[PDB]
Amino acid sequence: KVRVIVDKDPVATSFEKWAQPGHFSRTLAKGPKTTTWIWNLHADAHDFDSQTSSLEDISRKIFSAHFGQLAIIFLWVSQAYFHGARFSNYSAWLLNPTSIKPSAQVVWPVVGQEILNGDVGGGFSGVQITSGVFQMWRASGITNETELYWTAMGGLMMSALMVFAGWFHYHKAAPKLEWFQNVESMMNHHLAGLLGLGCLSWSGHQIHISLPINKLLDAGVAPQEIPLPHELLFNQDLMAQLYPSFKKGLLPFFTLNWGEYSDFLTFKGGLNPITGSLWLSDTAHHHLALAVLFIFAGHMYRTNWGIGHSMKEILEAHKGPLTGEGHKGLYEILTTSWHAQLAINLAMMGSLSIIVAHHMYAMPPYPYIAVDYPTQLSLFTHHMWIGGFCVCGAAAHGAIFMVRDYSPVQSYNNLLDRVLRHRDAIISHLNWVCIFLGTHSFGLYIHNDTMRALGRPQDMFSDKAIQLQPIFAKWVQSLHTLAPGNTAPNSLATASYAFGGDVVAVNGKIAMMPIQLGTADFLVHHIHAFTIHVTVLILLKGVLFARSSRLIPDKANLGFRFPCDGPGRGGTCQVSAWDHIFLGLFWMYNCISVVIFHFSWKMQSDVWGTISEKGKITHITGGNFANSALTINGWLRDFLWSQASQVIQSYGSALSAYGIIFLGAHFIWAFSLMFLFSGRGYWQELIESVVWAHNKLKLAPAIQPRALSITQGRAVGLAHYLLGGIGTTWSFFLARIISVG
Amino acid sequence: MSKDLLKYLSTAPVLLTAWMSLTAGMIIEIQRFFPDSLSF
Amino acid sequence: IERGSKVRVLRPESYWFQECGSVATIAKGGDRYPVVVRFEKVNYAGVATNNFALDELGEVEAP
Amino acid sequence: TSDVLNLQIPTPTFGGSTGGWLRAAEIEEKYAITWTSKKEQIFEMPTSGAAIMQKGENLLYLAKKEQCLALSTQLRTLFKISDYKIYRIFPNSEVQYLHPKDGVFPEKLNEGRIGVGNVGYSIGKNPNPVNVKFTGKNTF
Amino acid sequence: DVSGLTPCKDSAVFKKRLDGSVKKLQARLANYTEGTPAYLALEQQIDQTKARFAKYGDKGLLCGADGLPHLIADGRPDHAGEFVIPAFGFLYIAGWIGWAGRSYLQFSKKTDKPNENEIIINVPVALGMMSGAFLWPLAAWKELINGQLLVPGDEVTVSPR
Amino acid sequence: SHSVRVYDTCIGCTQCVRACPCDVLEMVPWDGCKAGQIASAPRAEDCIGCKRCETACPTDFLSVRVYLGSETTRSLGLTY
Amino acid sequence: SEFVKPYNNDPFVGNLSTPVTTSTATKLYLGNLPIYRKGLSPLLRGLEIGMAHGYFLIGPFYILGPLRNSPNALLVGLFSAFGLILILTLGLTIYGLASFQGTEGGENLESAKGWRNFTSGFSIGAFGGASVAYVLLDNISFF
Amino acid sequence: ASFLPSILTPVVTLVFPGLMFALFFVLIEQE
Ligand code: CLA
Ligand code: CLA
Ligand code: CLA
Ligand code: CLA
Ligand code: CLA
Ligand SMILES: CC1=C(/C=C/C(C)=C/C=C/C(C)=C/C=C/C=C(C)/C=C/C=C(C)/C=C/C2=C(C)CCCC2(C)C)C(C)(C)CCC1
Ligand SMILES: CC1=C(/C=C/C(C)=C/C=C/C(C)=C/C=C/C=C(C)/C=C/C=C(C)/C=C/C2=C(C)CCCC2(C)C)C(C)(C)CCC1
Ligand code: SF4
Ligand code: SF4
Repeated sequence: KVRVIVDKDPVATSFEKWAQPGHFSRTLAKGPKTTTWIWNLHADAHDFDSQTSSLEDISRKIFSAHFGQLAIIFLWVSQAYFHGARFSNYSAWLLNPTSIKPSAQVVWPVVGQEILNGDVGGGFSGVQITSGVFQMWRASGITNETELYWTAMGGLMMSALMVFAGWFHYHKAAPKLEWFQNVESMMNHHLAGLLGLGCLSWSGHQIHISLPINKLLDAGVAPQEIPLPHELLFNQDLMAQLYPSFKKGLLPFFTLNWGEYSDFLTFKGGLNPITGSLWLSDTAHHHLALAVLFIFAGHMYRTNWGIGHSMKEILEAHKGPLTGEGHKGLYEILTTSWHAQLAINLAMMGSLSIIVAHHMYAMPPYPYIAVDYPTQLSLFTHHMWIGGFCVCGAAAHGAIFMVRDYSPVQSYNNLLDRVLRHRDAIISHLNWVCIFLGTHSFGLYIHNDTMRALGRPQDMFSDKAIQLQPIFAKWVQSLHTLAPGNTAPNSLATASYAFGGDVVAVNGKIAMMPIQLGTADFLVHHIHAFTIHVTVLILLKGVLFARSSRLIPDKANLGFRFPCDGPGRGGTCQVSAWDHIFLGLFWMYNCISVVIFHFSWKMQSDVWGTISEKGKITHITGGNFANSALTINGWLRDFLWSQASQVIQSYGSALSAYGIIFLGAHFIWAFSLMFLFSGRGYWQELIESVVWAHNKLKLAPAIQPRALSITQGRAVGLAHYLLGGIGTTWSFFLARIISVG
Repeated sequence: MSKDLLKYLSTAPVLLTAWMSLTAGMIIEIQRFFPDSLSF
Repeated sequence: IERGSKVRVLRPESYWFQECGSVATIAKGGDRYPVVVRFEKVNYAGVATNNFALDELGEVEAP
Repeated sequence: TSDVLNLQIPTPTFGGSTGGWLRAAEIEEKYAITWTSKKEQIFEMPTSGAAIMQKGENLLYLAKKEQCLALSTQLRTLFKISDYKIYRIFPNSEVQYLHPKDGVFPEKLNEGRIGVGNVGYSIGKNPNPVNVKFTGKNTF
Repeated sequence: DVSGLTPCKDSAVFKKRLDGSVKKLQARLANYTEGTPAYLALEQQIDQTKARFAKYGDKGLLCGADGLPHLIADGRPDHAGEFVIPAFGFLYIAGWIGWAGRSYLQFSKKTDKPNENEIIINVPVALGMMSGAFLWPLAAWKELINGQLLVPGDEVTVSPR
Repeated sequence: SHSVRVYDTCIGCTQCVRACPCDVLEMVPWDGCKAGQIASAPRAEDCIGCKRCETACPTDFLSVRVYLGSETTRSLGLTY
Repeated sequence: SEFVKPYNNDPFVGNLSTPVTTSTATKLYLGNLPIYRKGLSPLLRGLEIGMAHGYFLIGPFYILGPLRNSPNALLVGLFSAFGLILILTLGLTIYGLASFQGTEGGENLESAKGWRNFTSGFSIGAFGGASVAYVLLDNISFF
Repeated sequence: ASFLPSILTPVVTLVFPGLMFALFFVLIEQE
C-alpha cells in the first residue's frame, strides 16, 4: 500500500560534526595535508551519493535540503515584501504609476554612495528597481504598506517553519525509501494538491480581492478610499454593485448556468487599455480553468485503492519495432536514481523559464509593466539566463546518471541501450547540422558585411536586394491575427498584439505593438537555432560518451569529472562529461547573449517608444534594426557602440553604479581567461618558488599550498567568465534602459 | 555554546568572515567620523 | 642513519630535498635504499614515506 | 599458450552497435578476446551497448588492445572471469597471443621473465641533453 | 608651488568645481519639499560637500590645471602627509599582521596536530599573538639577531637546479 | 612508440602493472628489492602514454617513467 | 518486431542494419547509381557523374551570381561553371596521383588508369552538361 | 602598364597558389 513509514530519531543534534569540517567524506574526514583538501571540502559538500551508499539516507538528506532551500526562498520573498513596505515609494507609484520610477532600495551616506539614491519621483530618493514587484503587488491588490509589512512577517514565519521542518525531517522523523519511492501518489498530490489547489486558491483570491480593487483603481478611486479586502470578501452587495453576476450567488455555479458569471470570468483577450496589461478577469478564468485541469489530471495514478494507472505498465506497454523493448526499465531507473530525475526536472524547469520569458513580454500580465521598459527587459533576460543554466544542469546530471547509476542488466535493449548503440550516428549527424546551420546563418551576415564594405548593397541579403522572408512565421502571425473571429469565436481579441492588431499605448509610451519579421529576423532566428544546436551537440555528446568512447574504452572507471587520461593517444584532454558541460556552458552563454541582444534591439527599434496624439510613432532607436541588423558591423555600431553611451556617460549620476559594475564585470571576464588558458603545472612551480621564499623565513604553512586542480581551474575560469559576461550585459542593459526609457 | 560550537566558530572561514566584518566596520566608521581624507 | 633518528634528505630529486624526516626502518642487505624515512609533509602524490640509501641521508638529531 | 584461435566460438548475443571496427581492423589489424563464463549473463561492451555473454565459451572482436584490456578488467572485477585470452589478428590471418603471454597475468612474478627497460641508477642521474647533443641516443 | 601646480585654496578651477557641484545638488533639490527626509539628507550632503572642499583648501593640497588635488610623492616634508605618514602607518599595520601570522604559525607547528590547527584556529592564543605583535619591529630584530628568523637555506626544499 | 623505463628505486609494490590498460608492464625477479621483483616493459610498442603507471607509482619520484616519442596507430589508440 | 539488426550478421562491426541502410529501396537506388552500377566502365561512370554535376552547377552562378541582373548573366554563369569544373577535375587528378601511386591493374576506380578514365569522363561530361544547361536556359521559353 | 594588374594579379593569386597547393599535397602524399 501507499503508506507513511518513517524512522524516529535517526540522527542526533550536535555541533561535533560542525567542528569536524570534512566529516561527510571518508577521505576528507582525515584532515588537511594540502590546500586541495580545502577546495574538495566544498566541491564534495552536496555529493550525498559519494558520501553514503544508502539511497534512503541520500533521499532524506535531499528532502531536508529542499526544506532549507524553501526557507531561503521564503526569506527572499520576505525581503522583497519588507523592502517594499519600508524602504520604497510604493504608495506614490500606486497613485501615479506612469511617471513614478519604482524604487525599493536605499543606500546610506558613507563614502559618497548617497548619489545612488537618485530622483525616482514621489518625493523619494533611492535606487530604481527593475524586478516588477510593484506591478505584481498592484495586480495582487496590495494598496497599503501595512499589508506588505504583514506579509513579510508571514514570510519570515514560513521561513522559520521551513527551517524547523528541515531539522525535524532529518533529526527526529526521517522517512524511508519505501515512502520516497511512492511516485504515483507524489504525482497525484502534486497535480491535484499542489498545482490544482494552488490555482484554485489564487483564482479565488483574484475573484474576491484583485478584480474589485483593480477595477476601482482603473476607474479612478484613490487607494485611500478603496474598500479593504476583508470588507470586499464578504460584502456581497458591493461585489454585486461592481460585478452584477455576484448577486446570483453560487447557485449558478452548482447548477450548470456558468454563463451567469460572464462579467468577472471572461475570454476577452488582448490587453486592458487602461493598464496596458492582461485582463484580470481573464487571468481569474485562466487560473480557475487550470485548477480544474490539474485536479482532473491528478486522479490518474494508482494508490491504496484499486483505481489508477501504473507508470511501470504505461512505460512497458510502449515498445516499437525500431525500439526493441521500448521504455522497459525507465520506471525503475527513475525510481532508483535521483540524478535522472534531477536531469529531467532541470531540463523542463529551464525550458519553462525560457517560455516564461517569451510569454511575459508579448502578453504583459501585470498592470503598467509594459510601459515599465526596464522591468520587461530585466525579467526577459533574467529568465532566459536561468533557463540556459537549468538546461546545462540537466545535461550535467544526465551525464552523472550515465556514469554512476547506469547498468546494462537493467537497461538492456531498451531506449537507453539503443541510443548508446548509435550515439556515433547521432553526434555525427548533429555535427553536420551544426556546420550547415552555422555556415549558412553566419555566412549570410559575413556576406552582408563583405558586400557593404565592397559598396554593393544590391548584392546584400537585405529586404531590398536578396530577400529571405520568414514566410512561415508571417503565415502563423496572420493566422493568429485572424484567430479571434474564425478559430476562436468567443475570443474578443488576439492573444498577443505582437502578431497583429492595434497599437496598445498607455499615456505616451507604447505597451505592445505588432512585431514585424523580415530578413534580419530570419537571419537572427537561424543564428539562434545554430547556437542551440551546437550547445545540444556538446551536451548530448558529453552525456552519451560519459561511459566510454573510441578514445577511452573505460571512461566510466575514471569517474564523472576527472582531469584527463594523460597525454597519451595524442592527448585525452577534457574527455570527461564534466568537461563537456564546462564547454557547453560557454555555448549556452553565447546563445542566451545573442538572444537577449536580439530582444533588446528589436524591442527598442520596433516596439518600445512613444506615440503622440495624432499617432506619430517614434521608437527608441528609430527602427534601425531592419536595416542595420543585417551586418555584424551594424550589430557592433548601432547596438553595442550606440547603446553603450548611457552606460559610459553614467559617471556622476545615479547610474554610476551601473558604470562601475560594467567595468568590474569586464575585469572579471578578463580575469577568467587566466584560469581558462593557463595550467596547473606552471602555477604549482610558481607556488614552489613562493614556498621557498616562505620556508626561508620559517613560515611555510603546515597545510602545504598547491595550485588548484585541473578541473577546479576549469571551473573557476568558467565561473569568472560567466559572471563577467553576465554582469557586463546586466549593467549595460539596466543603464541603457533606465536612461532612455 | 558547547566546546564543539566554540570550535566551529573558531574554524577558519567563520573567523575570516568575523574578522573581516570587524575590519570593514572599523574602516567604514572611520570614514563616517573622518570623511574625505585624501591627505594626512 | 639510525632508527628513530631525524635525518636530512640529500637526494636532489626528492620532494623532501634538504628537509628532515624520521627514520622508521633500516633493512638488511638486498635493498639499494634500505632506510625508510617517514615525513609529515606529503608530496604531490600524497605519500609521506620513502626509501632512501644511507648516503642520501644526513643525521641532524639522534634518537 | 599458443598463437592460434578456433575462430568459430559462439559470440555474445549483441544487437549491434556503431562503436565497432571501421574499415581499418580488416586492413591493418583486428583484435579478439575469448573467455569462458559459468552462466549466461549480461555485461557492458567497451563499445557502447549491452551484450549477453553465453554460457561457456565466448569470443568477441574489437579494434583496440585498450578495448580488449578494458573488457578484461570488467570481466575480472565484476564476473570474476580470469581465464580470458587476447589475440591480435592480422589481415593475412596470422594470430598473435598477447596479454597473458606467460599464462599468468603480468602483476604476478614469474621465474623465467627477463627485464626489459631497466635502469641501474636512480631517476635523477640521467645525462644532460647537452651531453647527447648531435648524437642519436637519448637521456634514458 | 611645485610641478606648476597651485594651492587648491587659491585655485579658480577648484572654486568652480565646488560651485558646480553645489549648483548640481541645489538643482536636484527642487523635487523634494521643505522638511522631508530627502530634503534634510540633501542638505546634509551639500554641507558635507562644502566641508570637504574647505578641508582640501585648508590642508594645503596642490591643484592642477584640471582643478583637482594632486599629491606630491617625492619625499619633501611639506607634503609628508600625502604619502610618508600614511606609508609609515600602513607599514606598521602590515608588519603587525605578518608578525601575528608568523608567530601563530611558529606556535602551531609545534602543536600535536598542526594540520588541524591551521584550519581550526586556537583563538585564545591567536588573540595573544595578535596583541603581542604590536611590538613586532623589536621582536623581529631580536629574532634576526638570535638567528631564528631566516632559516638557513641549506634547510629549505629546492628543485633540482 | 613511447619509451618506458624502470629505475632501481622500485620497491616491487606492483601497482603500475595493475594500472596498465595495455599490458605493457610486468613484474620480473630482481635481487635489489626486498619484495624480490621489479617492473619491466617488454611491450613498449603497445604503450599509449596515459601515464597511469606514473600516477600509481608511490615513490618520491617515479621509478616507472614514460617518455613520449614517435607516434603510431597503436600509440595514438585509433580504432581506424 | 526488430528492424535494426547487426550488419551482415556481425554484431561487432560498427554499423546497424536499419531500414535506411539496408532497405531494398536503398540497395536498389545505390546499386543502380553510376558509381555502383554493374557493368559500367570507369569512363562511363565518370561520364554520367560529370554530365549530372555539370548540368546543375551552372544554376547558382546564373541566378545568384553578381551579374544576374545583367544581359550576360547566363554567359557569366556558364563561365563560372567551367571554372568550378576545372577546379573539381584538378582535385580529381591530384587525388588520383596521391592515392593510386603504384598501380597496374586498370579497369578499376581504385587504380590509376581507372581513376584517370573516370576523371576524363567527369571533366568532359561536366563541360558538356554546363553547356547543355546553358542552351536549355537560353530557350526556356519553349516549355 | 595598366594592363599588367589584370594579367598578373589573378595569375599569381589564383593559378599559381592553387598549383602550389596541388604540388605540395601530391608531394606530401608520396610513398
Ligand atoms: C615582396 C614584395 C612585393 C609585394 C608585397 C608586392 C605586391 C603586389 N604586386 Mg608586385 N612586384 C614586386 C614586389 C612586390 N609586389 C617587384 C619587385 C616587382 C618587379 C619590379 C613587382 C611587379 C609587379 C607588377 C608589374 C604588378 C605587381 C602587382 C602586385 C599586387 C598584386 C600581386 C601580384 O601578382 O604581384 C606579383 C607580380 C609579379 C610579377 C611577381 C613579383 C615577384 C616578387 C619580387 C617576389 C617577392 C617574394 C617575397 C620577397 C617573399 C616570398 C613571398 C611568398 C612566396 C611567401 C600586389 C600589391 C600588380 C599590381 O599593381 O596590382 C595592383 C601588378 O600588376 N607587382
Ligand atoms: C478556494 C477558493 C475560494 C474561496 C476560499 C472562496 C470563498 C468564498 N466565495 Mg467563492 N468562488 C471561487 C473560489 C473561492 N471562493 C471561485 C473559483 C469562483 C468562481 C466560480 C467563486 C465564485 C463566487 C461567487 C460568485 C460568490 C462567492 C462567494 C464566496 C464566499 C462563500 C461563503 C461560503 O460558502 O461559506 C462556507 C461556509 C461554511 C463551510 C461553514 C462554516 C462557516 C464559518 C464558521 C464562518 C466563518 C466566518 C469568518 C471567519 C468571520 C467573518 C466575520 C465578518 C463580520 C467579517 C466566500 C468569501 C460569495 C460571496 O460572498 O461573494 C462576495 C459569492 O457570492 N464565490
Ligand atoms: C535543481 C538544481 C540542482 C541541484 C539540486 C544540483 C545538485 C548537484 N549538482 Mg549541480 N548543477 C545545476 C543545478 C543543480 N545541481 C546547474 C544549473 C548546473 C549547470 C551549471 C549544475 C552543474 C553541475 C555540475 C557540472 C556538477 C554538479 C554537481 C552537483 C552535485 C554537487 C554540487 C555541490 O556540492 O556543490 C556545492 C556548492 C558549491 C561548490 C558552490 C558553487 C558556487 C558557484 C560555482 C558560484 C556562485 C556565484 C554566485 C551566485 C555569485 C557571486 C557574486 C560575486 C560578486 C561574489 C549535486 C548533486 C556535481 C556532481 O554531481 O559531481 C558528481 C558536478 O560535478 N552540478
Ligand atoms: C568566433 C569564434 C568561433 C568560431 C568561428 C567557432 C567555430 C566553430 N565552433 Mg566554436 N567555440 C568557440 C568560438 C568559436 N567557434 C569558443 C570560444 C569555444 C570555447 C568554449 C568553442 C568551443 C566549441 C566546441 C566545443 C564546439 C564548437 C563548434 C564549432 C564549429 C561549429 C560549426 C560551424 O558553424 O562551423 C562553420 C564555420 C563557421 C561558422 C565559421 C565561419 C564560416 C564562413 C562561411 C567562412 C568561410 C570561409 C572560406 C570558405 C574559407 C577561407 C577562405 C580562404 C582563406 C581560403 C565551428 C568549427 C562545435 C562543432 O564541432 O560543430 C560541429 C563544437 O562541438 N566550438
Ligand atoms: C601568515 C601570513 C603571511 C605571511 C607572513 C606572508 C609572507 C609573505 N608572503 Mg604571503 N601569503 C599568505 C600569507 C602570508 N604571507 C597567504 C594566505 C597567501 C595565499 C593568498 C599568500 C600568498 C603569497 C604569494 C603568492 C606571495 C606571497 C609573498 C610573500 C612575501 C612578501 C610579502 C607580501 O607581499 O605578502 C603578500 C600578501 C598577500 C598576497 C596576501 C596575504 C593574505 C592575508 C592578508 C594575510 C594572512 C594573515 C593570516 C590570516 C594571519 C593568521 C594569524 C592569526 C590566527 C593570529 C612574504 C614571505 C610573495 C613572495 O614570495 O615574495 C618574496 C609572493 O609572491 N604570499
Ligand atoms: C503524429 C503526427 C505527426 C507526427 C509526429 C511525429 C513524427 C512525432 C515524433 C515524436 C518523437 C520523436 C518524440 C520523442 C519523444 C522523446 C521523449 C519524451 C524523450 C524523453 C527522454 C527522457 C525522459 C530522458 C531522460 C534521461 C536523461 C535526459 C539523462 C539520463 C538518462 C535519462 C533516460 C534518465 C505529424 C507531425 C505528421 C502531425 C499529425 C500527427
Ligand atoms: C532521388 C530523389 C530525389 C532527388 C532527385 C535528384 C537529385 C534529381 C536530379 C536530377 C538531375 C540533376 C537531372 C539531370 C539531367 C541532366 C541532363 C539533361 C544532362 C544532359 C547532358 C548532356 C546532353 C551532355 C552532353 C555532352 C556534350 C554537350 C558534350 C560532349 C559530351 C556529352 C556527350 C556528355 C528527390 C529528393 C528530389 C525526391 C526523392 C527522390
Ligand atoms: S594539460 Fe591537462 S588535459 Fe592536457 S594532457 Fe595535461 S592534464 Fe591532460
Ligand atoms: S615504484 Fe612504480 S614501478 Fe616500482 S613497484 Fe611501485 S608502482 Fe611498480
